Amino acid sequence: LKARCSRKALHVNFKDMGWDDWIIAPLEYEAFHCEGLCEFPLRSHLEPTNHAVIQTLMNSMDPESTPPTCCVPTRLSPISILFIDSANNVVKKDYEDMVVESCGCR
Amino acid sequence: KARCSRKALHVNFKDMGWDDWIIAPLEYEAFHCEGLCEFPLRSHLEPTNHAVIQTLMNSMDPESTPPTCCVPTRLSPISILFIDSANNVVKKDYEDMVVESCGCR
Amino acid sequence: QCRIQKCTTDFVSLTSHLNSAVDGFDSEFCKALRAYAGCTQRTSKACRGNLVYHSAVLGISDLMSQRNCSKDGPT
Amino acid sequence: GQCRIQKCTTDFVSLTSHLNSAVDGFDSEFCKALRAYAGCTQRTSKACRGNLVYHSAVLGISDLMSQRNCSKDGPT
Ligand SMILES: *[C@@H]1O[C@H](CO)[C@@H](O)[C@H](O)[C@H]1NC(C)=O
Ligand SMILES: [Cl-]
Ligand SMILES: [Cl-]
Ligand SMILES: [Cl-]
Repeated sequence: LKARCSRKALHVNFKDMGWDDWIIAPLEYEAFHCEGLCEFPLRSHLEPTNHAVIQTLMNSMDPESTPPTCCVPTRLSPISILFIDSANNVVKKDYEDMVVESCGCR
Repeated sequence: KARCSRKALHVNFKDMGWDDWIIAPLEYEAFHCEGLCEFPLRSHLEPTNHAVIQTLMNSMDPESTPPTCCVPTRLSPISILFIDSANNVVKKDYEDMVVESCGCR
Repeated sequence: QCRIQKCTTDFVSLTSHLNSAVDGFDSEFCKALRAYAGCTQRTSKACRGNLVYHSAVLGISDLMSQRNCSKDGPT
Repeated sequence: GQCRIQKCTTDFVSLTSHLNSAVDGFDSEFCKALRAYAGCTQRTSKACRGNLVYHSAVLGISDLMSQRNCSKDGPT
């Protein structure tokens, strides 16, 4: 079935990726992902740009003139990663835009 | 099977009947984004860290997550001259009306 | 004030359960669309110049034409 | 001197963008480009430590080489 634009689970396991040779912690985190239909009308929480408002309108009126807008992360949050840096030192650093906080149509 | 690109999208306010309140412009080029976001993402698609990881995971196992999506990453305004509620002629920048760049998010 | 988002929220709430593959999609959709049209008309003056409003008005009108929803009818 | 993964990726994308599986030598040309991409990324490993673009390139390359059955050693 074709769900509407929603935030869905996405588990990232750094150990499974072999990245524990440089990442110390965390070795896994919840990243989420966005997925689903962007249909007219965009609900307010999909927080469209003016462009997405117009494109969604045009795709509704003529799906051949433009494709629909796309369900993508509209707010993301960082996670703090403890890792071994290029100088072989322990570094704690915020990695921005790692966790989807909200999805929307763009 | 085209890769993420900025494509033409012409908006005609007169065709939409908005020329009863919009004075100018009555048309403009909005563009739109469309196309595959495939591993590896070229630098100009400007992925977030999240998009980098998602594209990687979808490359390794398309069942684990869908690909990232081609969407506007930079937009620009257009100035619209129109009449507002109080019959005032207003000139206003409408933000985020024109796709300047597309990328994978 | 422009209250288009109230109209949209109502329309989305009312149609959120609709699945195009289920047997009564168009009849519930049209009633919903008619109410959405009425709601958007009641905030029209306050919303002039608001792209979300103008897009809603046109999108609704187009859908009601596409789906052959009568102008008047139950809501 | 610094992290230069973007050059590696640009080269790989430039070299393979036209490739289409409907033509004969898709997989061989793709594997050649993949090996070159793997080599380019390997040579900037230290400078790129902690750059997710780099680490995902390394892993995605290794995974693609497995998926497309590209020998790790071979022409580029
Ligand atoms: C790689 O080898 C596997 C196992 O024989 C095969 O199923 C797959 O189709 C091959 N793919 C390519 C691109 O050669
Ligand atoms: Cl931590
Ligand atoms: Cl009615
Ligand atoms: Cl090979």
